[PDB]
Amino acid sequence: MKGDKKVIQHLNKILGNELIAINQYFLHSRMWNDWGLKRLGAHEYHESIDEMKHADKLIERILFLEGLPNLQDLGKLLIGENTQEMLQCDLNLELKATKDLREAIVHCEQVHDYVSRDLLKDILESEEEHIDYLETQLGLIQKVGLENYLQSHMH
Amino acid sequence: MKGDKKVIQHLNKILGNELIAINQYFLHSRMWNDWGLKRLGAHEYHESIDEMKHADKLIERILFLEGLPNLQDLGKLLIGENTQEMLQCDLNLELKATKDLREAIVHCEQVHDYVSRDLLKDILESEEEHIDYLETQLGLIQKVGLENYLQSHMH
Amino acid sequence: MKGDKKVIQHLNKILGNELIAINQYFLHSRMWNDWGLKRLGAHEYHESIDEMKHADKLIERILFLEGLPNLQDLGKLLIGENTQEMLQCDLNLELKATKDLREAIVHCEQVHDYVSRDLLKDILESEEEHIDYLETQLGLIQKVGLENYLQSHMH
Amino acid sequence: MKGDKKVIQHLNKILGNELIAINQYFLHSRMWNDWGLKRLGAHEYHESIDEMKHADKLIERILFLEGLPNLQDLGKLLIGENTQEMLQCDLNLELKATKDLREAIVHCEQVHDYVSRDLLKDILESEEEHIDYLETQLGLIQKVGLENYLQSHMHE
Amino acid sequence: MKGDKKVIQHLNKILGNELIAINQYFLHSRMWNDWGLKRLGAHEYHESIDEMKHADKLIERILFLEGLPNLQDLGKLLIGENTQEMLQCDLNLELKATKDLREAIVHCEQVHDYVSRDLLKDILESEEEHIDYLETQLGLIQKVGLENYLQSHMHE
Amino acid sequence: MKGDKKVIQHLNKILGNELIAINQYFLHSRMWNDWGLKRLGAHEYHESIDEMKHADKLIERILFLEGLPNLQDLGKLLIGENTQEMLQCDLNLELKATKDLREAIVHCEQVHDYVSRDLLKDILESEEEHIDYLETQLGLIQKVGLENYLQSHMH
Amino acid sequence: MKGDKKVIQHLNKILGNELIAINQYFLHSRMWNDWGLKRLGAHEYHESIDEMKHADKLIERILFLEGLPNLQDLGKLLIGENTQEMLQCDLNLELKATKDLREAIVHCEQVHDYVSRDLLKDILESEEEHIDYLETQLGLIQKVGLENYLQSHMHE
Ligand SMILES: O=C1NC(=O)c2c(NCc3cccc(O)c3)cccc21
Ligand SMILES: [K+]
Ligand SMILES: [K+]
Repeated sequence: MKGDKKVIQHLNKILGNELIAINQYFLHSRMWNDWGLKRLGAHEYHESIDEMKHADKLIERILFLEGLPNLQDLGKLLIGENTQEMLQCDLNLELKATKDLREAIVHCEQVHDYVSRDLLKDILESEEEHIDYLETQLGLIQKVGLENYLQSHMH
Repeated sequence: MKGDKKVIQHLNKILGNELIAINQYFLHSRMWNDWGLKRLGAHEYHESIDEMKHADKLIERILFLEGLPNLQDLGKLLIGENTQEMLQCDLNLELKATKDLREAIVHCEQVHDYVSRDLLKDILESEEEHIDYLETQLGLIQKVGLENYLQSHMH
Repeated sequence: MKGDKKVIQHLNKILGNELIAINQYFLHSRMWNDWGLKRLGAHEYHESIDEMKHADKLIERILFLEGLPNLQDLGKLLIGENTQEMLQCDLNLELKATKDLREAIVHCEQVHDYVSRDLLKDILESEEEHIDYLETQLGLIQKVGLENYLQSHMH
Repeated sequence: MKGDKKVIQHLNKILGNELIAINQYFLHSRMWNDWGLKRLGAHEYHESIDEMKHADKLIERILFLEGLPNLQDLGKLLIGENTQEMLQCDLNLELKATKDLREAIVHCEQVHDYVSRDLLKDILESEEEHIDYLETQLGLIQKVGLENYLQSHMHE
Repeated sequence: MKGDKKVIQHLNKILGNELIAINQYFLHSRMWNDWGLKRLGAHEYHESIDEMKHADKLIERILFLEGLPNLQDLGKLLIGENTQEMLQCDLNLELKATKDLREAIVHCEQVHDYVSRDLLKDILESEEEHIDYLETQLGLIQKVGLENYLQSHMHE
Repeated sequence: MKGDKKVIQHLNKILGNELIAINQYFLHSRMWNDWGLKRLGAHEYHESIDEMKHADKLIERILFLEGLPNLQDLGKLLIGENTQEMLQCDLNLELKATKDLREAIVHCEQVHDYVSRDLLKDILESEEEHIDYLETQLGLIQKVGLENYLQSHMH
Repeated sequence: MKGDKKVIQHLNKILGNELIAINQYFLHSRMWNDWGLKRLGAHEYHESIDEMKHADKLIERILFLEGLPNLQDLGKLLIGENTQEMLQCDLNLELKATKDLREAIVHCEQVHDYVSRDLLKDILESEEEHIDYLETQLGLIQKVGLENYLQSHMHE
């Protein structure tokens, strides 16, 4: 079904953000596992898988709309060197992702692509839940101390 | 069955205290959840539900006694800004609640409303168990230290 | 995540409406139970619980957006003195609630808070279902007569 | 297998009646549900589904006989505005439906289309059962009073 | 709860489209079954049932909004006479249906009927999924050839 | 119970038709199996068994009516030499069979043998279902092509 | 445990090949699904997941050896426009992948990193199974014809 060209551009931009996040979260996950922080590693793995699910839906929507999904261009991964930096890198990425999602929703609404808007709203809800998680973890580090925070994520 | 007017007044006073506690505990619960202190959030949620159960029994008793349950007047919520303060606000509210319960029981006994006395005694038992819990949490903050106390209430 | 100040104001207004409804429906429920109209009492209890669930989600959203949920200011309960009046009082409350929900949604859309919009839309769907129920009951009182209507809600 | 042209016309006429009944009963059902008369709404929903089943068999038969099932021409829905009227509208429709079924059976017998006759007889049995239900409901309104009758149909 | 008059008109227009689709898909289904293409017949039957579900929700919404659901006016059925034509007729109908859904959503948003908007959005998602299916089937006829495509739809 | 002589003659004629069909379908079934077209062989076997069931009921009815069932006179089998011819031969046989069934029913109705009429009507319904199947298969040969049609009946 | 720097370079090169394959196979899967060729889509999805598992093991090994896994540099995806081209693009990628795996194993053996060699051997066994599958599919297109090949991959 022939889609709006600018909608497809917006969907590919969001897909590009999700592809960064997949790799960034997967690497952070395996770094935490290598350090013995297996609870952080598992949670970050599941964040990576969630982003994959969003990417899948975007790819499927772009193909339905007769566009070409762009899996070739990969933007800059924000990789931290320690736990606090890795969480902050994830948060910085998510805040850019939600800005782009809002701009895409505006355009979908203007051209009456209400199904694409709904898909993007569902993705936005997931990303705001991730922001909540990340803000909460950074706050916990300040409240319980870094050593305790890391201890709680060993097992 | 026509109840004693001053009994009904006392029952409405206790109901008023329970309505404050329902809202105070519910908000404290959701603050703790928002901060990632989910064990505190869950326990405080169940404290809110317990107060709802007491309020239900008071409302039923007042209606049986042909009085009007007052759910309109909401007194001052004591909301803390950190875990230590939230627990102490709950304790301050519970100590006022038990004072009012004792005065209500005195009057029930004087006018031979032994069933209302028994209901208030059961509520007083629950409130003293809550005081025990709160005093114990504040003691644990001292004995294990704040960072450990908060850490223990993350999961 | 810092929310829009007016969005948070609107969410607190909707929360205030839900807090009125919780208490109004809970009292109406216990009045109906006291009168032996147990089917009305049970259904109205479940309406109270449904409003509690909405209030919970609003409180959680407000806190995530770094606002202060207002559980202190309780507006006017609309309490009836007989079944038709109680049903009409619930309906009057719901009609005010849905007007406020629509105004809140308009503002969320304007400032691109699409997740808050979605939460409010879900609440609005529940409130219109409650309006449907209430209008239906008032219609049934006319169709089957008040005595039969009450009879059908004894058990 | 090429059927008799007039048999196919009769089958399409009965199909036409069933298509009216499907919509009329479905709308009546949802009206009753909207008023809180859920027992009437559920029963009328099942009457709509039963008509759908008859329509299905007529469509299948017409196609087997190499005719064209007519789902385009929808006749007049008899929509009532209160319970007694809605039941009476259903009854009025069914009485027309059974007259048409009888005339179609006559013609099937004359041209020896005994399988089409048997299908129409089965549908006629269902429609007479519906007439029994409807006459009974109208009678009950008279016997128990309208308010009680509606009361008894609030809950499933 | 009295709805906006133009919202109710839009809802009745979408209902009208769904009523066409119910009959068109049901007839196509039984045509395919009669030809021995039972997999197409079953899938098209389920498309007819899906449209019935949407019609039901629109009828319920219109009644809640104190309007009159229009089940009397049935527009033009697009009946094909071979598999490719039947799929194309379904697609042509769906494309008209989604245009009307979009215009109705616009108006619901303007008058703040956000619940009606959400219902129409859900229906639009289902109809775009149907367009996906239909475009895919037409594409497969081109890729695998018509004879193979039909062969693959003989058996369930 | 003494039956009408012409009714019994008609029932024996229909029985004769069924006996032809039993053998014709059984042979066609085993030809298709020998050629590796097992789905056609199985379906045609079940057509043979269905005709056996009809023959059984006719024999039982004839005997009840105190006639002599004729299993001796076997009419001409219509055996094809390839799949399309075999299907067409079955259809030609079925078209003769249904003509004879209609004539038999006319006579049963005239002499008020309504039970024999009902048995013949049931047999006629089965035979028209078989006609539907056969016409459909011949149509499928045209729609999917002979090679594909045969391929679909291998397994 | 400090690994050999050239081993880590080789592991990152193989990881880079796996990252290309994950995306190429995922896109090819979703293209085949969009075309209704669901059996090809499903199989290609599972090929993508298999490459993800290999990438995970490589990342884990690189981190254990105190290297930095490179998930940033993504080489050229080879995307086909039709089924035959997509299969050949996958095959071309796999042949490059196995050449790089063999060179990595040579170097692991030279510096006595026998555990890294064993990991790469396991990945190579999987990649040669993928090559077997791809060569077989291309051969089946020649043996049964493209239309039949595609037909056989419509349904899972
Ligand atoms: O909080 C409240 N508890 C009540 O009972 C109440 C009200 N009662 C109205 C009423 C009066 C007399 C008999 C009745 O059956 C009901 C009105 C506003 C607020 C409240
Ligand atoms: K009664
Ligand atoms: K083939």
